[PDB]
Amino acid sequence: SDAVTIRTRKVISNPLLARKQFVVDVLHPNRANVSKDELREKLAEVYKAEKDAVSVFGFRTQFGGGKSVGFGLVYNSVAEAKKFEPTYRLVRYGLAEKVEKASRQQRKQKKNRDKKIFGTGKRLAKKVARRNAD
Amino acid sequence: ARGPKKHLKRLAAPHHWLLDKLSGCYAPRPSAGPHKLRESLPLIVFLRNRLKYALNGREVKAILMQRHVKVDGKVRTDTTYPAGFMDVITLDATNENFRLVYDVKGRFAVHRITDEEASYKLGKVKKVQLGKKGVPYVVTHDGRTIRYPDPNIKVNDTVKIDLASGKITDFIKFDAGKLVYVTGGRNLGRIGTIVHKERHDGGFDLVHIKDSLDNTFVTRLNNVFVIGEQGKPYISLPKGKGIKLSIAEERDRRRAQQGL
Amino acid sequence: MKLNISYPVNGSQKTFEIDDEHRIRVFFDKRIGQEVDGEAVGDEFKGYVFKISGGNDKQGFPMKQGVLLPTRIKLLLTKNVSCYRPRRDGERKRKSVRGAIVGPDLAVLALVIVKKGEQELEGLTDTTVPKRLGPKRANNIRKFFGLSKEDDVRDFVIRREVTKGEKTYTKAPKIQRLVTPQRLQRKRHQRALKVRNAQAQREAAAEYAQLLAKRLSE
RNA sequence: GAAACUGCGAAUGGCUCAUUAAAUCAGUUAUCGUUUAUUUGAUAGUUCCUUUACUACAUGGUAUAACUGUGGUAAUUCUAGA
RNA sequence: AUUCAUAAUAACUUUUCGAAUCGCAUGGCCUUGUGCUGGCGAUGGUUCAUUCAAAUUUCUGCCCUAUCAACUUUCGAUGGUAGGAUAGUGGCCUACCAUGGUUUCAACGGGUAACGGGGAAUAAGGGUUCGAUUCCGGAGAGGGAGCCUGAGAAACGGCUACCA
Repeated sequence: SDAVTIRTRKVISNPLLARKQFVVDVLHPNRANVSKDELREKLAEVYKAEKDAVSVFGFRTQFGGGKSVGFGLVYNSVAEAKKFEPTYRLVRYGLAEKVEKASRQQRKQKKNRDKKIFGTGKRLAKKVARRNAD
Repeated sequence: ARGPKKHLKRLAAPHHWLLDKLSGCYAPRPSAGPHKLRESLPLIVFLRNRLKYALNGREVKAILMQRHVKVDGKVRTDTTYPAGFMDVITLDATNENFRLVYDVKGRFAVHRITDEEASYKLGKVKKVQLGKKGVPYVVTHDGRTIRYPDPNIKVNDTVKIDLASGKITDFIKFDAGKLVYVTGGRNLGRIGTIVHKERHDGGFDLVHIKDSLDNTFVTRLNNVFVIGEQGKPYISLPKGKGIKLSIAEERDRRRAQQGL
Repeated sequence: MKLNISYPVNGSQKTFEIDDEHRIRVFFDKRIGQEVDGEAVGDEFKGYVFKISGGNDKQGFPMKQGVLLPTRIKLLLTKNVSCYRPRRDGERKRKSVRGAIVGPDLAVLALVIVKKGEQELEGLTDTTVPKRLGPKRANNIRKFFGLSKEDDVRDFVIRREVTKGEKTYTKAPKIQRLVTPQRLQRKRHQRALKVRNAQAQREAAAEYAQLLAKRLSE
């Protein structure tokens, strides 16, 4: 790793969306990669992030090598960043817990399972259980 | 078809929303509100396709849920409510006021006005009629009616209505000398005069509108939209002026502007 | 068959297994909406009077009042109707049903008791089974507890006690249409707005008339 | 917050091109013939009483679901009964 | 360019409403009632108008086939009155009255393994051919028929009955 040059094109500040945004030009000239968490840290130290409420996602690698291009945002207010930004990139960043759920097909199966069943449902279940007994 | 086409097709959407063949499936389906969507210009399209503030609809929806806007006196929480011509957009946490009006290309230009001048707009009267209750009202070009006018007001003229309770103020008639902006078609965007109107009744007269460089063009009556007196625009005017650049002059402007 | 006997003094209902030929007989030739004593059906029933309430046929199809001709029939039924459960708006469907008359073609008939005889029914008439709740509206409670128009029902509420597992607490209905200064203030705003808009348009018309008189002057 | 009652929706869309020879379809039209959930620019001093012994207006009334408990049949987004 | 708008007039109305609707809350003055006053936003409320839907028409325009030259009206075919009747125009339907419509500019009838356009390709050009299927739009859920809520539903993963 000779050096990183992580430059801002189009430095625009939005109080509405509560950030400073730009285009992240990572000259990572021969290093190995782009390494997005180290890049979180650098953009934090250059403007201010305290990395958690940065948002950089799209450092795609140029041909001939050594350059990556993407976008960067630096929100304020870590809880604002939480509210605004999406659980999936949040758990990518690791500051979240991504949940365990069955598949869309499993959930639509459950919907069909449900779709026979009017009313509270215990009233359905209890009487059919008495019946299944006898 | 038992109903409304509840969506919109990409390569059906407005070519003047400045959008791509790429980028997904669909367009916003503007739900209910005043302007006509082909003549409207809604918020995500300004925010994201003319002025570029945010990426996802999720971004723009929580933006509008905190309501960073006023537009002619009220927010709106439809992502693509139909706002439009001569509306007065204001964006508060950023403190930008833009006025809406066509480009020399027919595109609603990015034309900043001041928070003074964020209190009045043109209303191009569609009919000043004798309502019920003896309420004489008059309907205009932004989806409205209003009572107790200056009853000298009459059809095809334009007036200076304020924002939110309205309350008609001074107006601009339609005769030889009214300073013109044009609002539909090829002469769309243009600016000129009323050197004559050919009243072709039954609907849809015509008007010769002459731009400031003495080039003339016949426009539709309801394409015509006077905006003051000659040398007296009631509002501020765009970059381009709707003076109808040829691509020749555009290319000359490119090879002149770019450099030093 | 299977008789489902309902005693509304207790809100009680019970199953019984009617096994005697000559006693299931005497029910023959009767209708829905019809009352008979279960007298020769049982010395225990001797005196008890039931108005026939309904029944589901040997295949489950029900009976229904004015559905005579003692065998099945297919009929188009609707909302606010028995033995057909509509499922969408304007739903109006044909389905089957059994006849309104007595026959051996139910597994199950239900009767509701009318008058009580000399003996007692071990499981059914004995119990005392509740309305698990009481009402909710201010008026309903005023009437449910015998109060005046101004008796301030708020404390009269018989409130559901609940232990969490041990932690005990109380809750209760949301008495709707109970008078509040909020209701007052909003009706007051209504009256305000009424007269105020009247007077605003009155003055605007006055201005317009003044302008007209001016124009006439000119 | 299981769930109901109801608001609403389910009238989406997606694939075919049977018929069909001015029908569907396209437009430049144009309704001073015409319905319009939905959204909002507007958008609501009159209510009842032959005008003194007047009507809950602190707002008046029951009727039931989901709910408890009693059902079926070889069998069902079936269905009796308090 | 309306007998348009416009509304009143005097009557009539199984009388329609005009909210027996919601939450945060809690200010003010004393005549100390719990007085009256009182904000923000939740849902309904009549009409227009708009937006989102909706209908027909002026007007136009589709291969070949004449081995289809005569078409059209029995029972609406053309039209009028009057009625009924639609979201309204109207034989949409009904009684009474009249004989009607087009066209050698190709009607009517038949076929179409017939949705067309924008497109595919050639390619000076000129011109031609195919276009079910993702843009414009449409008709459709076996074949009929009949059937509610809605503003729009003959819907069909919403319905009655028959046929297979």
